[PDB]
Amino acid sequence: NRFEASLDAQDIARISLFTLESGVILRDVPVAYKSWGRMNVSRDNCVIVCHTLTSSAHVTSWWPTLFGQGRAFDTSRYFIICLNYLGSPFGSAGPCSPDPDAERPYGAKFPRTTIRDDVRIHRQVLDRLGVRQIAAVVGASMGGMHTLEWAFFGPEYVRKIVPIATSCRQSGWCAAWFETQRQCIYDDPKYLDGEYDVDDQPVRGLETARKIANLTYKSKPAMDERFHMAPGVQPIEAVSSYLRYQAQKFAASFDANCYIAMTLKFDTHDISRGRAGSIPEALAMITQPALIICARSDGLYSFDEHVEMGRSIPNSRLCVVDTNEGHDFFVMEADKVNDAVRGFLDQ
Amino acid sequence: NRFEASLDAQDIARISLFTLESGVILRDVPVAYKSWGRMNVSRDNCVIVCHTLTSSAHVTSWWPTLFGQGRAFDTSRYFIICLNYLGSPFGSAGPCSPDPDARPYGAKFPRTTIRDDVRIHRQVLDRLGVRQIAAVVGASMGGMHTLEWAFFGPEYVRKIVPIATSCRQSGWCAAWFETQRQCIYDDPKYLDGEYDVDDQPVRGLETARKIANLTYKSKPAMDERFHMAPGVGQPIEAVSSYLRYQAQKFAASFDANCYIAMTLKFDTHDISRGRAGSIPEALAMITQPALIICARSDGLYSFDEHVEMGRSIPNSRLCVVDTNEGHDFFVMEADKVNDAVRGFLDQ
Ligand SMILES: CC(C)(COP(=O)(O)OP(=O)(O)OC[C@H]1O[C@@H](n2cnc3c(N)ncnc32)[C@H](O)[C@@H]1OP(=O)(O)O)[C@@H](O)C(=O)NCCC(=O)NCCS
Ligand SMILES: CC(C)(COP(=O)(O)OP(=O)(O)OC[C@H]1O[C@@H](n2cnc3c(N)ncnc32)[C@H](O)[C@@H]1OP(=O)(O)O)[C@@H](O)C(=O)NCCC(=O)NCCS
Repeated sequence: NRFEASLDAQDIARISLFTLESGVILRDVPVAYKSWGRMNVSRDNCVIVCHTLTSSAHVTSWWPTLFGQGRAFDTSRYFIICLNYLGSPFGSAGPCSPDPDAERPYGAKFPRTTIRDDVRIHRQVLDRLGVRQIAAVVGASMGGMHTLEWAFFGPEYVRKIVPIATSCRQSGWCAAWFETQRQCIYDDPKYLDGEYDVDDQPVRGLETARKIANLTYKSKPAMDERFHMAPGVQPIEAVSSYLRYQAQKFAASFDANCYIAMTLKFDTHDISRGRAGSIPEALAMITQPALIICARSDGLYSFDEHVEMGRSIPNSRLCVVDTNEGHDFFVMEADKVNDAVRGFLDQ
Repeated sequence: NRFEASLDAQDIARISLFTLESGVILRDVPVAYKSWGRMNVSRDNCVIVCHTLTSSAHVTSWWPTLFGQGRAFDTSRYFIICLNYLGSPFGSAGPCSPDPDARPYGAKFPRTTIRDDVRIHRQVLDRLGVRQIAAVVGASMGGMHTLEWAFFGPEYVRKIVPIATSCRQSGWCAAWFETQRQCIYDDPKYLDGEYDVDDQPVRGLETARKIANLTYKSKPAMDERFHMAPGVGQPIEAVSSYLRYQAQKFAASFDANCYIAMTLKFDTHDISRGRAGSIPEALAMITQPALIICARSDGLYSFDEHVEMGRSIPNSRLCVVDTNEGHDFFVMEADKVNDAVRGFLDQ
């Protein structure tokens, strides 16, 4: 696994048997994680960070300014931990990890997993480490979906949540964007039904999926600032090169089967399913204090759906970041996100 | 030319020599057009309709309800005309048309601008005896032509109705359309534009259209079309089929080289170039009454940029259509577009 090899040092917990909510049983299941700081003696100063679609558990690599003394992820006050999702190439069980029933990696045969599956197996790891109580869960985008699912363990185990730039269930809009991206992979002749050699990826498929995803992550004003025409009496011609560079970078560093496995998780996200008759009714069962962070310019997760979260979670506050960055704001405006999270954790 | 062969009957004007603003000279140039109604004695009841990227000059095929007695394009009051852009497969000179110096132009059709189209179109109108234009109306790409028509001045062009469009290329649209072109460039059937016309880069065209289609919608419109079941096509699973159907339909009925040639026109659009030091200054030179029609939910051409048009064009009125449809609204809300256009022409 060249993806996992590329990472800084991390830990692996092995779960000998895990039942997915489908009923499919995974065996000898690795769960990768990275932690910072130290548990207090009550073992109740744990902060869980949930990562994004294509990142590893090493949150420091894209959120470096949220770590350290006086920052949100203050390793002098908290045990901070991030666990790699199932389906990911970065250490946890997925397409790139060894298949116990032949060992050969799972490849295209890695079972479907849900947001709820990840939350369940991640909690088993926290129980192994001796975590007694979680001070906060914080996650953006896909990680905000896990965050909302963590909340349902209840306020005695999970004290606070910070869902950022996210949704309560799959929407037709995001389903269509992500399926379009998968079809790019499916249509690449190198894909070979998922049977490709790991070093001969469907690179055109991955590249095109990235170009699309990148634009859905930005906004019109953000792209207009980056590329514009000269006054009538950074240039538009540069767009081509920018797109090719962004795409190639992603295609060299991610696995196609994993990209399929992980985006498919989006389609089964729904905090209400089996629990409540509607989204507002499921939200009402979230009893912890919540800080909901969003931007009006996010083109995938709307301002309105964050307002709906705020209306139905009884003890919630909505933080609207003033920015034109689009969905990518939680990384671009990391200082503002840091201050918001730190101020909420301090309360 | 199988694309041109598929159309209802239309007229062709032949321009023996045309100088593109690049300085490249086109020879023996067909310009296709379709008209409805009859000129009055003064030859001053001309209404120009400017078409969209992948349509022909036959406006009735996608705007059928704007035509007829008491409608916007009232063929009892006006001579309505639409001319096919250069670069299109539908009759005007383009990649599919005969190369007078050879075989069709193919990949070697010279670059053309919005301004080139307007120029050669006015030459045709002069041949037809049009003395004055009562209004020009166009949406999206056609709105760009519409703004360029206005520069002939208020004596030749009496009114303009730009819809869902821009004053110049933006980094946002340039990135979306360049991404779509790369899909075609990266299809192995593309062969640098030297493909056989009946062996198109179909995968590239399909993927280009899936992407375009979604940029033409909005989150609310897709979320109405496709959604999950309540907690305890229209299901999310039907998205796949929907995307494949849309894409294939387009790939069967358009030419890859022409897609390239036409989208590239977007990049050189700028009503201020050679004319003014800024967009607001160029807009201030538009002295005709203007009706600007837009939807807030348009993901490609922003509400704000239409508000800018309304602020700088001295005699303008902004019409905001109440709709959740996205860029596609001008076709989906045709009745509201009709009524706005007719009301303005009645003034
Ligand atoms: C990290 C990230 C936030 C950077 O955002 P950004 O600063 O706005 O980046 P830009 O869009 O402006 O592009 C800059 C990159 O392209 C490059 N670039 C710019 N113009 C270029 C050109 N003309 N030719 C080639 N490269 C160019 C720059 O070198 C830069 O690359 P680098 O960061 O590797 O050095 C974003 O690129 C990313 O990696 N992912 C965002 C999505 C995400 O993190 N979430 C995952 C799922 S939500
Ligand atoms: C004509 C148009 C406006 C229709 O918009 P719409 O009503 O929103 O269409 P939808 O997105 O809801 O989809 C409807 C079509 O998809 C099909 N469809 C829907 N669900 C499907 C599924 N699950 N499987 C297969 N097909 C499906 C429907 O049968 C219908 O087909 P038909 O139009 O051939 O009868 C649009 O598709 C279009 O081509 N215009 C875009 C604007 C444009 O091209 N202008 C140029 C630049 S703006």
